[PDB]
Amino acid sequence: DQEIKKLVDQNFKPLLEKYDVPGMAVGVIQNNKKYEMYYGLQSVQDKKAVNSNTIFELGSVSKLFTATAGGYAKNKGKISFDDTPGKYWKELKNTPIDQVNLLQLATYTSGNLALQFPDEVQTDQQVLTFFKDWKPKNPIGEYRQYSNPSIGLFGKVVALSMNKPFDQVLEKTIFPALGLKHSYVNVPKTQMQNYAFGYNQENQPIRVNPGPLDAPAYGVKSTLPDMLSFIHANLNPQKYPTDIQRAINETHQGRYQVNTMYQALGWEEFSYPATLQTLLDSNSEQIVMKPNKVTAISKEPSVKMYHKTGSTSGFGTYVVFIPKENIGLVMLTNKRIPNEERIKAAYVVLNAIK
Ligand SMILES: *[B@]([O])([C]N1[C]=C(C2=[C]S[C]=[C]2)N=N1)OP([O])([O])=O
Repeated sequence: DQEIKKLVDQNFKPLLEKYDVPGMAVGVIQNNKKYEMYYGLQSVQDKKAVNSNTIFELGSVSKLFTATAGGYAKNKGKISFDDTPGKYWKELKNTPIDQVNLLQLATYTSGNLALQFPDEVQTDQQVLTFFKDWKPKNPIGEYRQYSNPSIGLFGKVVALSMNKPFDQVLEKTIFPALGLKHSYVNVPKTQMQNYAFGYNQENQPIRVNPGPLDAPAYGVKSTLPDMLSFIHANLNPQKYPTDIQRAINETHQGRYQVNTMYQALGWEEFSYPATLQTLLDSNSEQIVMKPNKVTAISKEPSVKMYHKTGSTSGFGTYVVFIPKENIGLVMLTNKRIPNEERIKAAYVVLNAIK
């Protein structure tokens, strides 16, 4: 038990000197006990320490909240995953994108959506026009290409289905249901002093810029204690209201496989125990940047683990949990470090406990 601080100090702390990272928060949850380790500074210029109030940008870990919101809407009957976006976004009815179902948008298999929108797309009108003018390339449902606009559109449709803007879906419904007290799409005036600076590869202070459908794709900010509560909810959904319990369980169901990686809703899913290289290969150039033909799930793993990475220009995130061991880990940094280093450090810590 005294083990956990020592393991995090051994495996995470050296990454600060190695990549010149100003600040880091590492959390472990084991048998419903939380451990919070804080290193360095939230702000270099203000000499302000990382602490339990420090707000970090989650980047792509935001996609897990979008997935949870989708699972909540589905199990309340507001949407079906067999529906197409035109059923909710009326101006997309009978357009080519209206042949793609909500699951295919959520799990990046439209067959023609890249990582980013084109830089030129900024306004609400430019976003609509982009989806109106969309045409298929690969057969729909057959090719995974990891995509912000794909899950972004899924998020916008989930919001329309609940008759609230996406920011209010998370801040008024999903975050309260999960018992999160300091998680935001928009950080309010009263919390700006707790919002860390991110640092770019020149160690210049930076925060995420507004972008098209940013909120559902990479737009959430949170604290270490909130993210440990979120991992707690994913490990122990029974303790939570029926609505959010079903939502969470919906995010754990694998939909297809790309070799050893199973794509669930937001979460990446693996057979446990997974080899280090299985976890590293999940975020290789091949999987993250290029199209990959999917297979149906053949081996449905009895014992599963889940992870997700997140990056903004100034922040790095990693979350992993293993239901069978009742254990999980959160890493938040205010400078990006390679995905490899995040996954490897978490692997050694979680394999040395129990
Ligand atoms: B998500 O946050 C996807 N992602 C990364 C970026 C980016 C990093 S630096 C400039 C832009 N934009 N969207 O993280 P990932 O799944 O790649 O870990």
